[PDB]
Amino acid sequence: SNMSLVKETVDRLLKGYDIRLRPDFGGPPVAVGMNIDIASIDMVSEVNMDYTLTMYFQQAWRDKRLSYNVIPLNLTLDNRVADQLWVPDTYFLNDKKSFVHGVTVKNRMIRLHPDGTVLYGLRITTTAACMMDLRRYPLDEQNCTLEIESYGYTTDDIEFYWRGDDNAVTGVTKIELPQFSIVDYKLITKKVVFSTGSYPRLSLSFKLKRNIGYFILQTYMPSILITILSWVSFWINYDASAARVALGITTVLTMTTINTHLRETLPKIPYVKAIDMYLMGCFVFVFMALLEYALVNYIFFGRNAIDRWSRIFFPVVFSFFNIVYWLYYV
Amino acid sequence: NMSYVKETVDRLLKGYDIRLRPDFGGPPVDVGMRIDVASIDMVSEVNMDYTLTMYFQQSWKDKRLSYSGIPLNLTLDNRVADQLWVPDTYFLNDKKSFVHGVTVKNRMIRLHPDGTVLYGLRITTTAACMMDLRRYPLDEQNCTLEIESYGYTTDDIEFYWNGGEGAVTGVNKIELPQFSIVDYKMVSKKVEFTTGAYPRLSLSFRLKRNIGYFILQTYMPSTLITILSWVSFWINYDASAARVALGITTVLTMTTISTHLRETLPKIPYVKAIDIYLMGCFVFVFLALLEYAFVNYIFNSIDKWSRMFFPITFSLFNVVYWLYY
Amino acid sequence: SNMSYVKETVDRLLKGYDIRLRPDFGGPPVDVGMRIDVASIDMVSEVNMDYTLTMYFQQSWKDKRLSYSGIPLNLTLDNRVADQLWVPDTYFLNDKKSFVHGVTVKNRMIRLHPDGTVLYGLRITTTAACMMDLRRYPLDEQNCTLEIESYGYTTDDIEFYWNGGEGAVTGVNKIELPQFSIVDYKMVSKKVEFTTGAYPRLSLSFRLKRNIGYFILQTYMPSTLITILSWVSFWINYDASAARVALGITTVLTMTTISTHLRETLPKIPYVKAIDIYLMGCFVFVFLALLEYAFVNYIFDVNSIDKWSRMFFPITFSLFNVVYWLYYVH
Amino acid sequence: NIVMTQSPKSMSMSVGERVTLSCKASEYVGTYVSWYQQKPEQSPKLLIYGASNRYTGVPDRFTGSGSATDFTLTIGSVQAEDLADYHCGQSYSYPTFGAGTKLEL
Amino acid sequence: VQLQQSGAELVKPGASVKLSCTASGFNIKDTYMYWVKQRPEQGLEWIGRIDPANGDTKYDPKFQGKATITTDTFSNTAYLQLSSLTSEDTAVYYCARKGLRWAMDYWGQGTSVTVS
Amino acid sequence: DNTTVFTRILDRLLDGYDNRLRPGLGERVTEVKTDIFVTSFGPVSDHDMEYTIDVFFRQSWKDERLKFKGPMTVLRLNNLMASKIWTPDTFFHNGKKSVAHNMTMPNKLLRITEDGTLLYTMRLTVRAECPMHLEDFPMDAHACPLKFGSYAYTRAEVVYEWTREPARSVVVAEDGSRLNQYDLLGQTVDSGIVQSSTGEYVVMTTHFHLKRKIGYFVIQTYLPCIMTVILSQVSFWLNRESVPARTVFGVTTVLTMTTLSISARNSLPKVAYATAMDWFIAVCYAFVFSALIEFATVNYFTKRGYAWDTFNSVSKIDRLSRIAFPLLFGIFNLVYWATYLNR
Amino acid sequence: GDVTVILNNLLEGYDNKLRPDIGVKPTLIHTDMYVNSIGPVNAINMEYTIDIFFAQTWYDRRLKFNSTIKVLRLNSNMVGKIWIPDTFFRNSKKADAHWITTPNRMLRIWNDGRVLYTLRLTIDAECQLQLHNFPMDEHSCPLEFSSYGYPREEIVYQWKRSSVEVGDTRSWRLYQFSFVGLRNTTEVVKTTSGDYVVMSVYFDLSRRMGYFTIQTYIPCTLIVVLSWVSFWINKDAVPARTSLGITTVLTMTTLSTIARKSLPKVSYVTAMDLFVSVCFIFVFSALVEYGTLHYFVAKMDSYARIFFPTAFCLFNLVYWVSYLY
Ligand SMILES: CCCCCCCC(=O)OC[C@H](COP(=O)(O)O[C@@H]1[C@H](O)[C@H](O)[C@@H](OP(=O)(O)O)[C@H](OP(=O)(O)O)[C@H]1O)OC(=O)CCCCCCC
Ligand SMILES: *[C@@H]1O[C@H](CO)[C@@H](O[C@@H]2O[C@H](CO)[C@@H](O[C@@H]3O[C@H](CO)[C@@H](O)[C@H](O)[C@@H]3O)[C@H](O)[C@H]2NC(C)=O)[C@H](O)[C@H]1NC(C)=O
Ligand SMILES: *[C@@H]1O[C@H](CO)[C@@H](O[C@@H]2O[C@H](CO)[C@@H](O)[C@H](O)[C@H]2NC(C)=O)[C@H](O)[C@H]1NC(C)=O
Ligand SMILES: *[C@@H]1O[C@H](CO)[C@@H](O)[C@H](O)[C@H]1NC(C)=O
Ligand SMILES: *[C@@H]1O[C@H](CO)[C@@H](O)[C@H](O)[C@H]1NC(C)=O
Ligand SMILES: *[C@@H]1O[C@H](CO)[C@@H](O)[C@H](O)[C@H]1NC(C)=O
Ligand SMILES: *[C@@H]1O[C@H](CO)[C@@H](O)[C@H](O)[C@H]1NC(C)=O
Repeated sequence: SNMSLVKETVDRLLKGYDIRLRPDFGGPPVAVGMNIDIASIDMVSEVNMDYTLTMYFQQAWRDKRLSYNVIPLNLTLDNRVADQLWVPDTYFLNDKKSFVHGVTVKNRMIRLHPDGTVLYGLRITTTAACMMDLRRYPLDEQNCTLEIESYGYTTDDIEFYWRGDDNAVTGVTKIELPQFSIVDYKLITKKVVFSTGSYPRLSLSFKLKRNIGYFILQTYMPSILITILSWVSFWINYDASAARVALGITTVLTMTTINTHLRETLPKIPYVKAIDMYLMGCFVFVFMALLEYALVNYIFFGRNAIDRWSRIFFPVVFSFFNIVYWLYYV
Repeated sequence: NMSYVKETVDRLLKGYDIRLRPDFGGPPVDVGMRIDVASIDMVSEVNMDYTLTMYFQQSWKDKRLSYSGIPLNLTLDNRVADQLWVPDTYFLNDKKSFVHGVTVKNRMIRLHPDGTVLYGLRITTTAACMMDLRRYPLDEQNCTLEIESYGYTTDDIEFYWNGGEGAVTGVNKIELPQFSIVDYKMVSKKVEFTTGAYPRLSLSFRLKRNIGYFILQTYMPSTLITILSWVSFWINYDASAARVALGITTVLTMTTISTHLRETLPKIPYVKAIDIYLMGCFVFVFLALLEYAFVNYIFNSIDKWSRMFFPITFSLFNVVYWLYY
Repeated sequence: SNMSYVKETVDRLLKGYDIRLRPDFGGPPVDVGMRIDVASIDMVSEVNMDYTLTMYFQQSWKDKRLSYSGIPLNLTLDNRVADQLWVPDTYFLNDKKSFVHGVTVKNRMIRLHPDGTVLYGLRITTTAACMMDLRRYPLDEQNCTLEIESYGYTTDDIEFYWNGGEGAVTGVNKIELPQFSIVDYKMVSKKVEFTTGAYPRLSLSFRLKRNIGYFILQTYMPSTLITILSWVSFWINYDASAARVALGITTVLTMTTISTHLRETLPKIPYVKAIDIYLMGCFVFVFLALLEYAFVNYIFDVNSIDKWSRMFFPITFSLFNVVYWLYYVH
Repeated sequence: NIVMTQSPKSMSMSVGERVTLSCKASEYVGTYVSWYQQKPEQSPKLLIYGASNRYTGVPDRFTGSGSATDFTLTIGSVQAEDLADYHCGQSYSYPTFGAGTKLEL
Repeated sequence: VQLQQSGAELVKPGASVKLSCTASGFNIKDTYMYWVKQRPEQGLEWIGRIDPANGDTKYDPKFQGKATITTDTFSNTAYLQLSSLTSEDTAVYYCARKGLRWAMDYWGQGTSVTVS
Repeated sequence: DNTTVFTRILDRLLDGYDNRLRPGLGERVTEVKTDIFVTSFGPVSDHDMEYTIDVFFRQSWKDERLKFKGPMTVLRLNNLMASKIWTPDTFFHNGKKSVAHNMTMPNKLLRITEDGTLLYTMRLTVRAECPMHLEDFPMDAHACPLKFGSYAYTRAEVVYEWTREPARSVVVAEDGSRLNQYDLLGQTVDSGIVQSSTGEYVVMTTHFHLKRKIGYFVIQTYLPCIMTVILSQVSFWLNRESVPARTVFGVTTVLTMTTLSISARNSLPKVAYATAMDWFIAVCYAFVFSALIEFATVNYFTKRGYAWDTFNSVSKIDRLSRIAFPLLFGIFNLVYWATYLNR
Repeated sequence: GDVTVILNNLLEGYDNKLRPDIGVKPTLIHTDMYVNSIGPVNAINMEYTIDIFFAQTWYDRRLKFNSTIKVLRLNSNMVGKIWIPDTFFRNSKKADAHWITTPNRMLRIWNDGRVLYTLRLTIDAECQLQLHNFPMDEHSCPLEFSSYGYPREEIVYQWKRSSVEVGDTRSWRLYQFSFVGLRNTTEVVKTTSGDYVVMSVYFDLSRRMGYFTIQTYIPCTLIVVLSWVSFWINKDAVPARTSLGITTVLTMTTLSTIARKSLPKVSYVTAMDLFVSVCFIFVFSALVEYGTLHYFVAKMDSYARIFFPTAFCLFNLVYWVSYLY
């Protein structure tokens, strides 16, 4: 019947097969087409400088040894025949850890075709490294990549290409990151040159922009708030030294406290960020607010006119500084 | 000459029953063993374990691996071990251990021409240590490492250290972030477990904790905040809000230091020596605050009686604490 | 020599042995006697509701196919013969993640008795989950269980039993617990009935009693001492306003700090524990202590109300401590 | 490149005493320094390689001593057949050499 | 382990000379080969390097253009060419083999080039 | 003849090949040629005294049992031929936990030329020990080593050498540098001989010279300390009488100094000695405590309880301290920043 | 011996690479699931944990036999030798079977070829949480599984009448959430590799607001009541009222930071954000009222005692009823 016509055919295909030799080994390079269906992008961790990506990684090439004629259907074998067929040695260069999911079996698929085309799919969760320029944080714009490359096959052995061009990579229109948002994704086909030869390379790269509302609420608004609270001491008269000094001290210490608290959620980065520049500017403002009362207590009690000029000075210059900061970084 | 070697390896490993130990029916086999300690890693006390890596080598006297051909050691690859009898030496206080497989599996085997095998791994062990925290941080630990056969009894296997005291090396060129190792000892045992008598070799390490991290992170901040609370006595009595703010903020941070001490410490039930010292100066600020409540109730000889009493009390407390530990 | 006999006897046992069938398949069920030698009950995590346990899990059963009459000893083979012999499918129900140690060789022990008694015994570290009804926290008493049952065989095919009544579990006495003090262990046999059939289950229960000491030094004494610190405010004269109101508000803010900085040592449990009842019973006293000064500042019945508060608060707090500590300590 | 300064240039002893020849470099050439001798109208012959590794056929009197930058060849109890032109050369990079030291009686 | 070369050559200045270095006992392609120049009563200097397996050559930054090195595995002989020869180019040329830990174990007998 | 020509060749090489034996066992050392292409120098954990490196570790040796004559000079085979032949068991001496990557297929390659020259490149992510000396922290420079060599074969059996010149044998990729706080100045290789109990081995050492950047600790620890000791130094500019106004200048500044000491100490492994940041923190703490005890000395000399717009007067101690304190702190700052910035 | 040759007759020419009836009909699979527990719903990572007894039943005509015994209760060894469906969970972040002490699988072959194969699994599946009404949020956490390689014309999945049975109703690690109801749907989705049959299990959970009332809401209300207390203090005590202002402001900033640490990494305003924002504005309206009172310096102090409690009593009585119904 049609069970020994699919058994003897598979046995004839797997008889004399050499897994150590690629298809067309002594000849032209074999073409591998790739499609990626992103399932999710889990954690874009700024501390560990990486992002976790789950995809349906599929490859398609043409092996003339795996050709059959008698059966008119697309054979879908079990996932354990992939250890008896040739597969490319595709590796991601910027990964840190990856695993094919193994519940309930290993998440991989071998599908043959009557013309010899082999479709090989994989459900891969990988943690690709992505270096981030955090200078404009938290109004930054990161470009995270994933570099797909062959390992042991020079460009005259394996040629990579995105199958079905810009429609090769799907699932990018969805993928809602908790704090980021996907703006644009690009596909690059190039060739890299190492010391052992030239190797083909495909590159999937997204441009991630950061949603600004949460970082405005939890960081920025207390800074302007503490600046206005430091300005509150201007309305108090000169003789109430303890109240004005305590207000200035509490403002500068909690600005320092939230400044030290905001650093530990971030790596030990060796440059000033936009948030650190804003906190430095507000720190200088609330420091000059306390030094204004120090000057007032030095002139009058030591040795109103200073005070009402400072009522004009500090809201206005801060608004000028707020205009400069929010227009340079946006 | 190549065929002289491969006719020997294919004769020794032919007719060799891997499931049977050397002299399974006769006398028990003796497994001499050395340890080359590479680097003692971190000593964590929140998980009560010390991470240790070493060059664990064993040496028994298998009889079927005898040849009268090649006059050399025949140092073979690490893939031979799989096709040969290996003792089942495990670690009792192990929590999670592994042997490195980079680039190839880190194993070594030398089949000496009489019967001697010198099997050796590179094992990184996270061994659990029985820590005693009665005197933290000026304490002293004795962390042990215990090796033992798992299936073979004293009738089937015996463990000995190969060189007398020269079987454990590499401890001088060691690195510790906090402790300072001073002693190590070899000792042999004969444990009595359900299945029967098993030989145990116990390797013990002595670790002495250094003080200098805690002497500036906790002890000097605790001491200098007591002097901060002692500025309260020199303030005049009529300044009411000036002295209680200097009084109560010295004990809120002392409560804060008390809370921000035990998250780096394990979930300990009893009292450490640091907690005695922290609570010793914790009631001294209460004695300062009760002094302010007493002098505000009267209103003033109380103000300068404290400066005749408080430097005496804390210095005597410092003498009886540091000399006791 | 004994070598020829022992290599020809262990190959007679393993010739024609069917690993896929349990011993005596066509007749009565096989009985498996087990013992547990507990090595170390490790950290009992209570924010993840699980206790880590390592032990020497030994099993014992009789196989009639492993009968030999040439060597009158315990045939102690290597641990790699276990992949060629029948093994019961004994698994732990409340397991979250368990593993057997493989250093240096896989920690397995076999012993072939001359009648057929196999003594297969493992060294397993189990992170078993425990049911915690923590409502009397921290003066509670838990019952952490361990359920040991078969998977693929019903009561008609396998029978689990303890080798000795209260002489099976050993090593529970001397143990390394960071917090709890184990007082009781109990062994119960059961017969659970799932959809696929009826399965035998051996239950091992442990009783853990929490130690009050860490909490009575870290929470209860700081709460009592901050109540006394807020009670210093009663003996101040009424003219000092900023002094007394700082003496009140620092105590209530640090009481709020202690209330917040204790929930990281607890899970996200919804109901109210005994420690939270005691902690909210001290928040109200500081709040009424400050509302007392609110009433005094409203009135200024000035010294008389203060003396009444001074002679009224310690009796009420002593009664509160008596009705709290008697209700839980037995 | 990397320069190799060889000191001293020309100095003569008697037969049977220790002498040291110093070699220095501009940067790190660590244990990659070869020492040769030059008999007149003869090919150069390797004395030691690495820093202190005696070549085959070399007697026990020749002994080197290496570091990151400073290198020293020591010839103890010299003879009348040990006179040559001694060259110090590095191989951490593309190789260079020194001027050479002369031994006479 | 034996290295042989040509004899002594004399040419007019501005001419070109090709000298050879043949070897016995080993194949050339496994290790590198070194050409050095020894001026009379002076020190040694390195001319160039050739890798016979890859055909890769490189030279001293004082000796490009006027000194090129070629190899021939089939004849088991490494070739060196000198062009635009000057009066200061008179020296003896040694052929060296890369050995253990980059030591130049075996050296040729040397070919003395002179001017006239 | 379409495909079986290479198959018959690969069956001819693997026949009679004992992979348990090194090539040239009782005749010659097995010369192994090695180079490293560092793709990404990963992050350096100061707390764990370790660093991560991602390499393309290459090896090359000479097996004469794999000679062949055929239509192709170089046979580029996959990973399955690597397990069926002899390979050197090179291990990293100071490695802690290194993971060979298998996604999607073991990242290995094997190229056999017709004369028997092999090339066996592996991709590895190596975590190695870097012993640190945090005495000049954070203006310190380390040399993180990477020692590798054979495990089973001694000096008389397998030796190691670099396949190119040692200056150009460890190549660092240009764009690949995942270093956050440090700065890779350059690589440095070394080849020595180690002696152990089992015998004498050949070890290859690679040092990476790292210099720590200063911007994070300047913007996070040094400058808040400078600002708070400036803040504690404006305490002298207020009125002598205002004791509740000037006691918070002692208290809050001392509390911020202590919590800054705690936060600075909680960013480094718990060593037994004191860093340069600890010395800066201790001197700043001495300055803020000196300000507080100077205010206490003024308050002892402060008579009466009112303010004059009446002979309360400004303190001479106060007037001298206004000049004495910031000048002395500037002198200490000049000494400290001149001592450590040129080492 | 009789059962041995029966099991040997089954695996004679059996091809495990091919599904049963590869070119005749779809391989109908009956699926069942028994849930031991639902783990802690991780809010920050948008995921939950389950522990099931995933059951599959199908037909295989090659496994038809004739014997005295009806079923063949076997172990996990013959699992790898017969054809197994390749079912995977489509919204699982990381799942793993349990292997201690044996691979936790079984296999029973009936006489007609009916094969039952169950396995114990732990799935850390992904649940999409939209926190627009936190903490009064109800969720429908999904659990979708399907074949990976076989399309809808090759194997067809189907519920076997019965469905997800929860266990003894007390074995949950659900801390805050309560299991409300279980839903079962089947589905057909189209991907790039064809169209597949997807079976989805929907669990409905409702959050209980205990921890967010004790930890966050009650202190946030009581600090505002403490700010309302500050009006009764007479206006001549300037540092007393400025301290009452500033300490309230600082502790509300600290509570806003702690609560934002407890948000599960959101990018939009939540209900708790509006709860903290109303009290946020309330504690500064009092402080700027005191500031303009001190600029004027008693009637506005008496006016402010009735504004804030009436405004809060209308605000909560509107807001809780509006955002709980
Ligand atoms: C670290 C601090 C060490 C302090 C050591 C302090 C050592 C010490 O005892 O000093 C005494 C004196 C105090 O100066 P200060 O101005 O604070 O005290 C005034 C002084 O006592 C006058 O004599 C008083 O006038 P009278 O004639 O009595 O009516 C006057 O009373 P009144 O005007 O209020 O009515 C006091 O205020 O200070 C120095 O001479 C310079 C010290 C510079 C010290 C510089 C240290 C850097
Ligand atoms: C994220 O970063 C990657 C990496 O730089 C960006 O990829 C770059 O993409 C541009 C085009 O979008 C490439 O330019 C091309 O260069 C060739 C050179 O011959 C030229 O012929 C083409 O016409 C085109 O201009 C560029 O090579 C490529 N860079 C690399 C290293 O591959 C990418 O655009 C960034 N953004 C996003 C959203 O991915
Ligand atoms: C196997 O699947 C392929 C699709 O991957 C089928 O190819 C399609 O064939 C129809 C006509 O029968 C065309 O209209 C489609 O455009 C084809 N799709 C593609 C992507 O080429 C193929 O017919 C199937 N059957 C076999 C056994 O080859
Ligand atoms: C450590 O403990 C073991 C076991 O109690 C003991 O034998 C040994 O002497 C102790 N001390 C040292 C130096 O290890
Ligand atoms: C723990 O609970 C189980 C469940 O019923 C019970 O059988 C056992 O006796 C309990 N353990 C005790 C009370 O020690
Ligand atoms: C690569 O290593 C992982 C981890 O052990 C393993 O699961 C996988 O099977 C390995 N790859 C191959 C092709 O064996
Ligand atoms: C879903 O489950 C319910 C309860 O078990 C059942 O009544 C219903 O038929 C199921 N739906 C199906 C099988 O489609």
